[PDB]
Amino acid sequence: NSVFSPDGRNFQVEYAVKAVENGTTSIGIKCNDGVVFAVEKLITSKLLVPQKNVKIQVVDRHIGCVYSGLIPDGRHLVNRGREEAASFKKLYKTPIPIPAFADRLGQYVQAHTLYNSVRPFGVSTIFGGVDKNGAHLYMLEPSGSYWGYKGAATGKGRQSAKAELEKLVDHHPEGLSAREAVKQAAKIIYLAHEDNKEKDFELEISWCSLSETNGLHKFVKGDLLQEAIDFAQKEIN
Amino acid sequence: AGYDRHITIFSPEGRLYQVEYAFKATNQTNINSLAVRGKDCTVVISQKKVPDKLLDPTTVSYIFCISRTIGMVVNGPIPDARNAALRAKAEAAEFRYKYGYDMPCDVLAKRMANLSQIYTQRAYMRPLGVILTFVSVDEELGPSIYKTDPAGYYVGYKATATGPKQQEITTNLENHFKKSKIDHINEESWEKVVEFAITHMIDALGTEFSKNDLEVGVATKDKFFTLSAENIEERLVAIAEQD
Amino acid sequence: FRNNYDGDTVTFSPTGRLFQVEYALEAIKQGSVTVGLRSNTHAVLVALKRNADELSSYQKKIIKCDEHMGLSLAGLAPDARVLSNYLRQQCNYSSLVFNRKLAVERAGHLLCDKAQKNTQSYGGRPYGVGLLIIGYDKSGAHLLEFQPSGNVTELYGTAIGARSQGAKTYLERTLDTFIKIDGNPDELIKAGVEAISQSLRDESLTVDNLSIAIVGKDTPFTIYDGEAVAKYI
Amino acid sequence: MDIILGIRVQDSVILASSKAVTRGISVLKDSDDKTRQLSPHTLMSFAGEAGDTVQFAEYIQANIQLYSIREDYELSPQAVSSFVRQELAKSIRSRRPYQVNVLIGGYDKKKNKPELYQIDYLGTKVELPYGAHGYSGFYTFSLLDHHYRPDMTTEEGLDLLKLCVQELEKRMPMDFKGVIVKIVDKDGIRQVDDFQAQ
Amino acid sequence: SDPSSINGGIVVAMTGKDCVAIACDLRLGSQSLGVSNKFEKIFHYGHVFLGITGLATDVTTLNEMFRYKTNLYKLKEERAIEPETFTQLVSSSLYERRFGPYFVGPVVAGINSKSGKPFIAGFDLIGCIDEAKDFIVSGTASDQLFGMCESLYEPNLEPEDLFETISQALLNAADRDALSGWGAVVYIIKKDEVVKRYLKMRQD
Amino acid sequence: TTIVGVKFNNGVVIAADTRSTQGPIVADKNCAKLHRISPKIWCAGAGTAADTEAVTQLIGSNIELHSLYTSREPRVVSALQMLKQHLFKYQGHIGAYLIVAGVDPTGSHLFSIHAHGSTDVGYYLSLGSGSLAAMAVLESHWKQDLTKEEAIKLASDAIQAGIWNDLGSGSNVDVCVMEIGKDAEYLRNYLTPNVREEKQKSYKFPRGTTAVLKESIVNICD
Amino acid sequence: TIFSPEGRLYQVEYALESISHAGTAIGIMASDGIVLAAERKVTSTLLEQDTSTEKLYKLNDKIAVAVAGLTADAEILINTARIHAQNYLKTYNEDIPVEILVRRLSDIKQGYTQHGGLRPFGVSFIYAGYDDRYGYQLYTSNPSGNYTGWKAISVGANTSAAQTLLQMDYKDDMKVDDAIELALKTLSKTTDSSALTYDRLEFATIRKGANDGEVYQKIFKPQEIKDILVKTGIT
Amino acid sequence: TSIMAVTFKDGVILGADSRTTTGAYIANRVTDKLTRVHDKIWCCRSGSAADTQAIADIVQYHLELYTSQYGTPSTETAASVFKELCYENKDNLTAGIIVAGYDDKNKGEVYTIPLGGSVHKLPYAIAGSGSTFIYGYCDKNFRENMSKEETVDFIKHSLSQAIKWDGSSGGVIRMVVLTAAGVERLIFYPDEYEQL
Amino acid sequence: MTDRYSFSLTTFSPSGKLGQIDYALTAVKQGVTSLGIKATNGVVIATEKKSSSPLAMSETLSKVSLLTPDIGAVYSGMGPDYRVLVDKSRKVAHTSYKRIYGEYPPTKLLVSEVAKIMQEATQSGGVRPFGVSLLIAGHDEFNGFSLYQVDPSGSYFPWKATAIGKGSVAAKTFLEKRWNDELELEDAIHIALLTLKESVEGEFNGDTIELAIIGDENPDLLGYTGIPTDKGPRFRKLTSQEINDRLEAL
Ligand SMILES: [Mg+2]
Ligand SMILES: [Mg+2]
Ligand SMILES: [Mg+2]
Ligand SMILES: [Mg+2]
Ligand SMILES: [Mg+2]
Ligand SMILES: [Mg+2]
Repeated sequence: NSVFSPDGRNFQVEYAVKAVENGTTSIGIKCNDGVVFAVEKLITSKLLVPQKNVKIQVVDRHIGCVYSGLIPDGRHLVNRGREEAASFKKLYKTPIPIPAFADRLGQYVQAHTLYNSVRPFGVSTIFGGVDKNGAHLYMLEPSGSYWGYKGAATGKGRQSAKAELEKLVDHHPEGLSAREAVKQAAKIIYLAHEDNKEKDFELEISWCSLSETNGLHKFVKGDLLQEAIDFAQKEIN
Repeated sequence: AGYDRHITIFSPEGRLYQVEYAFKATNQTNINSLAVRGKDCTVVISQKKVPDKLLDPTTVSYIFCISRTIGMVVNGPIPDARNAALRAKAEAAEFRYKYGYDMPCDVLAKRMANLSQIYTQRAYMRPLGVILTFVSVDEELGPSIYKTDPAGYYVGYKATATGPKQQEITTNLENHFKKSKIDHINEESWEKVVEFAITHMIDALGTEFSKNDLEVGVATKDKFFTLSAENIEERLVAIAEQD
Repeated sequence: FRNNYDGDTVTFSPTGRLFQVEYALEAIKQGSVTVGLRSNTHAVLVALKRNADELSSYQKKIIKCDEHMGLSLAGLAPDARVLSNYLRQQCNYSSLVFNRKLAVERAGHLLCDKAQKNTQSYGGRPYGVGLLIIGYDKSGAHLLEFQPSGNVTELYGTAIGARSQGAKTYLERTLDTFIKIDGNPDELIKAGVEAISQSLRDESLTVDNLSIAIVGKDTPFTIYDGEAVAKYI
Repeated sequence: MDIILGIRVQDSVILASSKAVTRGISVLKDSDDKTRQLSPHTLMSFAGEAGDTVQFAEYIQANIQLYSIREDYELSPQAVSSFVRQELAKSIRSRRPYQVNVLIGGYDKKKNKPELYQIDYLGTKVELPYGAHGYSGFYTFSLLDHHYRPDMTTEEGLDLLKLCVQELEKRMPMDFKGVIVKIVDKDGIRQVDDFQAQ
Repeated sequence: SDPSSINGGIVVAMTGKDCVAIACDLRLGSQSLGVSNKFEKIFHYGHVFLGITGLATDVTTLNEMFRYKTNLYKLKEERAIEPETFTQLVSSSLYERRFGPYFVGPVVAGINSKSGKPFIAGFDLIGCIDEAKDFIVSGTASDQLFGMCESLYEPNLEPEDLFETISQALLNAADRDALSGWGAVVYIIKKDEVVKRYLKMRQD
Repeated sequence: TTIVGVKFNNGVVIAADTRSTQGPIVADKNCAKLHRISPKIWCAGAGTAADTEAVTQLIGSNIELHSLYTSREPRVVSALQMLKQHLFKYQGHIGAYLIVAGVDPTGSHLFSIHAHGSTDVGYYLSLGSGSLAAMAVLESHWKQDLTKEEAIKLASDAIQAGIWNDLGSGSNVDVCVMEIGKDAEYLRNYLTPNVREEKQKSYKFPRGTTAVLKESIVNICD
Repeated sequence: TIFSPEGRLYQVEYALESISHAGTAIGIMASDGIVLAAERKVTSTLLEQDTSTEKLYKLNDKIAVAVAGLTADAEILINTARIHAQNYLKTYNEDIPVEILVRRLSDIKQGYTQHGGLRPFGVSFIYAGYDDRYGYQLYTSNPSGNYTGWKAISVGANTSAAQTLLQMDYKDDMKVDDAIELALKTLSKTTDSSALTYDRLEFATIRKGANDGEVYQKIFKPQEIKDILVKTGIT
Repeated sequence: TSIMAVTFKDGVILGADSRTTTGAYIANRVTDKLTRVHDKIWCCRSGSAADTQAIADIVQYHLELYTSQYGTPSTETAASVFKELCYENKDNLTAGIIVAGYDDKNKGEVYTIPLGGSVHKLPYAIAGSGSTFIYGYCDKNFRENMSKEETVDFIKHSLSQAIKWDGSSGGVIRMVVLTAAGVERLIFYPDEYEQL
Repeated sequence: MTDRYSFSLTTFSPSGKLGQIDYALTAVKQGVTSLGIKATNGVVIATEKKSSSPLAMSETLSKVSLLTPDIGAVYSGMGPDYRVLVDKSRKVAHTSYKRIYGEYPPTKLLVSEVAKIMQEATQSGGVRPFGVSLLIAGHDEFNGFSLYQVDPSGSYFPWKATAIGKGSVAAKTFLEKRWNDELELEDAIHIALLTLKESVEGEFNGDTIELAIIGDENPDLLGYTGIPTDKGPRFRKLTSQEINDRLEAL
């Protein structure tokens, strides 16, 4: 963990990434006024209750988080994010800006790569929301590295998702609506499922849009969820 | 795998391998940077590389605003870089609160070097794989460059450069300062000192830069600020005429 | 790959694996089988108890957590005591402070987070016990599966322990029938006792073998042992 | 209130301590021995606040007994008294101070002299030919200023003590039920069992 | 009542030609009741002299503290503490107990063995240094001591004369204080020798 | 105590009387109330004497260390910030009232500090029981852009106001001048207007006057 | 701190091994005094003899130690020992009895032997002291925390040799002047150098104080050693 | 003490008198009571000078840190930091603070934090011992969206009355103007404002 | 968060060696030569400013440091370890001495304090020894002039003259030949300059050499006047020019 290799690398962090790669694929898409998050839920058995193993987590009221890798580690990171967001709001009154929040997670994750007594986190987290000056999407690696994104993907299906995400940035250089990106998120998740086809899956979408959700994090459900599923099923063939 | 390569204890040769390895980490981003002093300014230039097209270019930076007056460019991985940024910021605020004046560039440098020295000596801390370049126009010392490494070493520079192709740029600058015989760049506007820096990076690395290939930080009397793509594009045009 | 990488819970393997956690998972498979399943009105726990000797008592597998919640254990038993104690406290806190019955889902989240901290601390060890948690709350009947890795999933039914794969295939088959056993406790218990049968290279299951627990709409979580389970064999 | 006298003659130190224990309106006991033997040749008498009085004596007694066994040696009266002063000096600035005044009577073997030490609760120490704590001093000090000689025998000192106790029985407003009288000399510590009507 | 008034006592120090003098009474009382005729209030550590007035438990405790500290000083420095240095040590030791002070009025007297210069100082209970070159007074008859010294004193007295002046100042200040007296002791200090004289005075 | 601090065109001056008292009694007829925080930053105190002397030495020592740590001359605002933060922490129980004055690389400074930890800036200040007498002089004669010579006069006059009219103050005037270019100059007993008149008589005693009970030589060595 | 299958403490044995390479120190106890002599580790002409003490240290007025091992470790222990003596003086108004001070130090050493996982102090001590219970006393202590009493003893290099020579010529009715002579003879015979010169020695006595009834610690100045090196006949 | 802050068309103006007393003695007749905690966030202090200086010093620290990590703080953020300190330490502080600031989004803002540690957002605010005499005058003469020169007049007249009646208030009248244009220090003298 | 090395990282090996101390000493051997020479009326400490780049400004890095007004230090080994030791020594001079006795520590006692800080890095859990050797030169009223060496083990020795680091063995020889007890300070500076010329590769001038003395008081360097019993610091770092003046008459 606190061990540099002779060529300056951190093998433990690199191994933690392998745990991420191993996980379900999750994505985030930035639109002209909000953000969309989507995740693939592997249906191990018919015994799992549909819609009832929620993977996407809210932090404060305006931030959504999705992650791929060791799920428990993601929860540990979100708990911390929530403490860090409550603390910020307590002192400064305003809810935490997204870059501010990103760094809070960033420093916390990095800290877990400094000491021999701890392991790095076994997740990559895609997160963001709407603040005082626009929409923000982030992705945070086990090393504590994070940058802003137009689109982001992690997990097993990350390569095909990135390919689809790269295509969207090229066809829509002037924006892309929240209502559109929700559809597109359903599509990209479906395409990325190609790799994990041996088992069935369930799609979870959530969004935080200035005009569509009033800058608050909301789960996509009902008619909007079904319509996106349709689009994905119809465009897969 | 012997202990003397895993923690910061001495090897029989008297070396600290974890420190040596931390110096290698500094280059893993493949970014070069350089700093020059003007007559009444200090300029840092660092390459900006945005390989992924999914990345938001605006959030990719290795230049930090530490205080109103001090700026810092980092050569190293971003997670360690941001760790050093945060602390320097915290240290800079605390100095002002306790001692009533703005933390000087060299003093913040010394302080951060002292923190680095500790990781050199205590077993449970790893060094940070970064090299910190601190710039400002000090109220007492004038334009200033001070640079700290994973060993806890720091010194002041007339000019300096850091990264994989560090040496090319160093020898370029060394050669210039032999001619001018002075230890700065004789120019009034920071605008022309930014130009000099960009020019001598181009020559030393043999590469042309667009507005998106660069990152500029400028420190003048009582402000340190970074240039936008457009402030840089204007600089690139200015050099193109004559050169 | 397996060599220098299972010393503690604080080391990743080059594959991305945490071996101490996978070894703690192996303590479950060693443990005696137990089954859980639910309809809309009730949730049921059925456990095969194991005796270490013919003169000994069959050791208990079902712990009550609140009037609306309880769990069955498979793996290291002392660990289940530690985890049910914490769960009893979380239930208690929720009643006393908020006058609210703790949601079964939150109980899941809480056990997950506790298990997790022991997959990242040096000098600690992961929990070596699997748990099946049943409850009736403000959204009806619930069943959970807890793994010492921290993974907690909500299911209609499941089984964990030795040879448990039999009962799990059975429930996966019987799904559509048992989910609808509403307003009939004794039929759902029957569907659970019949489910634990598919996991027996052992024998007949006697009146000491057997341990059943039920919770639902107008039934507080209760434990049936010995004499009181006779009518289900 | 409580009577605590000490007189140092030529070959011994004599301690006299009142026998009454009074709580409010009742004399609860009239045979109380306000003394702890610290070592074979060192005796300590005490007076003050109800509980702390015995608690302090027994604490000191434990410590000195520990020292004796550790070193297989008896501390000089001077060293014991210095220890005691330090404990009271510490106590005076503690959360709840010991409110105990003491006399330390000892026979030093290395020197072959008797020694008397007066120490109040503040940790004020002084070596004296004769001493007292509380009000008893206001009567006895003038008497001993007159009648005391440095060369007096143990028997002479007992007569002088008897003269002090008579004065206190005559002039003191409270009934202290007489004294228990103890002698400390080169042969150790012995109690005069007859003094009440001797 | 007042901790500095419980036991009583006085200390005075003066400087003369190539000498210093330090004097104290011998009383230890407990309010009105005189307890001890033999309570000396002056101590020394090498060639440095320290008198202390105030609560007697603190007088004793502080002597033991400064013995302790000067002893350790000598082992480390391989020389005896000098007047000026000791003064600084007394001061910081007192201020260290700022909100729980020793109820004392220390007085330091001595000759610097290197410079041959006579030195006296005084303190308040929290260690504020009184740096007079002529005389320092302390105790329950300090008012009376100030008056005596301010009249009787003159610079550069020869040891034998300084002895008379300091003895007279003490004796007569003591006799106007109900809490002071009962015997007196006077030290005359020269670079080479120190003479100690017990005075004859009213025993009331 | 009377302490004043006066600004002039190229620096700052501070002055004080030389009397310490234990209530009505005068203990030192010529003490020094002017203290050094660092070479060019000086200090005067009223209130608990031990407190002003200590807080001055503690902040003095820490300022020295700070200067060494930073390779810079100490600044008046640093002494100010540290003193005020320390005094505040102790909620007023460190009875230190100070006029701190000096020169540093940023110019010249004059500040007051009160025991509870509040500070103020000004061109002329006074503290102590002679405070009001001195302020009356300062308000009568202060003008903008005093010369060094004028500034010493005005400060010295203000201390005299306190020496003559306030019973808490007396004896001599000490002054410290801190000009921006130069070393600080400490003028001890700058004025001595209170010389004791020769006494009418000599009180030197005929030897043998005092009765001696016994005598012995005291041992110093080992 | 751990035990070996033999019932030995590795780190202690290795600390004692370290000590056997340090310069020899010798203590000899006579009826009217005590001698402490020790050899400085092969130095240089440029070492300041006058202001140096690497082997002989004063603990209080009546007790001293001769050191063998890590000097920096010794200074740690000496300093605490110095404090322990002053605590005792403050508590009892009597100078600490020699054994009590030795036991205390020995216990601090025993501590590092039994818990805390810190390296023991690489130090051996010879204590020379006087008190009014046992008169002149000589004690030894080592990194294990064991201590023993002696009439003559050595620590550091060649203790095997030095002890046999002392056993041979020591007799209970010796005066201090005879004990001085023995100590120097023994060092000279066990040295690993051409000659035992003054610049390589530290010497101290604890005598009955010239003429008094008091006890005096004489730490020999460089010149005084050169004098006593001729008197005894080694020049 | 007489202190006030007033929002107008272009931003916000802080005003204060210059007198500090201990009892009936004026310890300082030229105090600067207008305290900067950020470029364009200022405050006026009332109550214990020790307490409010220590508070102002900590807030300035918090906002400097804030600006290094997250940019420029809103006036609301500044007010929140003050309230946090004042509320959480109410049993050891006598501190009444008026916060006033400017940014391009929210324009001119005023917050008052009285003894208890409560926060109040207001069009204008008055505080200090001298303020009690101007409640009538201010309520009758304040309007929204006043011009700069009008606002300077409103403060000048208001504080002159406060100074006129309260012996604790007095000296010069200081002001700070806070607009997109920048920061402006105003000072008015007795010879002027007394004649109003 | 929290140390997992609560044990000594310096332990005894089967032969009695303390490995980490041994290795730290090797780190000192590789370090640039420094030296000290004691005269009758002063002490001189000198070293070479081995610059890491000609683009660095060598004045911004001082190898010679004032510890107290009458005490200075120079080192060989790891610079960063020196820097922090100097901070700790400056502080300990105040907290353990000046704040107690109102004066600055004498040289042997301050040296003793530094040695304790270094001994502790040799025994405490989770740390390595300091990779440096210091030379501490100072004056005090009662001990006169002194010079001390302090090693990574925490051991110190008083020296008439010594050299540490790279060419220490040759320089120690060169000093035994040249040194006597009648040397004035100017003579000692001259010997210091000569001794250092054998050790130095490139240019040998006042810009590449660092030299300080413990001389007499410089009342001019004090910063104030009017107190006659304060005469100023005896520590004084020689300037580039002052060094060059003594190389022309070399
Ligand atoms: Mg990815
Ligand atoms: Mg480390
Ligand atoms: Mg580590
Ligand atoms: Mg008095
Ligand atoms: Mg009298
Ligand atoms: Mg008014």
